[PDB]
Amino acid sequence: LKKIAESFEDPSSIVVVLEFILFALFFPTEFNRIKGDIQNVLLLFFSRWY
Amino acid sequence: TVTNEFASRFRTIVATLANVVNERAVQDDMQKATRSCTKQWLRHLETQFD
Repeated sequence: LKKIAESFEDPSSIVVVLEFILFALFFPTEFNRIKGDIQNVLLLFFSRWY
Repeated sequence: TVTNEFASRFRTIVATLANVVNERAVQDDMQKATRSCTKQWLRHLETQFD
């Protein structure tokens, strides 16, 4: 991955995530090699939201 | 690895408290403009002190 450092502070920062799902669909496989460095972020994100 | 226990603690502290600030505020019927701007502020250091 290319280091998407973004604290999920603003409830309007969902954008970074939209970035992933759209991309995961648009390039299911490339995204698959990087499922692993992406989860760090979802976790950074899931942490605060849930 | 991942997060802390210290920053993670402050995170639930800001909330329990914030939740508390919420009751007092809805209590003294206040504009949602500031309930939010301020809750937003309270929120910046949850992550900010992370």
